[PDB]
Amino acid sequence: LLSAHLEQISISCQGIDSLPFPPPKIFTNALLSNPDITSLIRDTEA
Amino acid sequence: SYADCVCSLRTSLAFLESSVATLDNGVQDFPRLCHVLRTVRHYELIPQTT
Repeated sequence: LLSAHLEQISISCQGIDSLPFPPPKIFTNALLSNPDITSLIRDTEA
Repeated sequence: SYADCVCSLRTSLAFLESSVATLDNGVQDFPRLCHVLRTVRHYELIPQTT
């Protein structure tokens, strides 16, 4: 009841924040935002 | 014999004339594009990244 509600909300919170949302594992953006010298792909992973 | 020959040969040449005439009306624009693309043909490719 009480703990059931708390646990339910915590479960949804964990399942939602833990969603591996698409991060910047992208070529496109830098590919056509950083016009630099040609190479394969250089994700600015600094 | 000769009558069939002249009539048939005349029809042959007439249809040949039709062929070339319509081809003139439908292909005469190619040389322009040919000259264009001949000027564009300068191609050389070396993939620097490869």
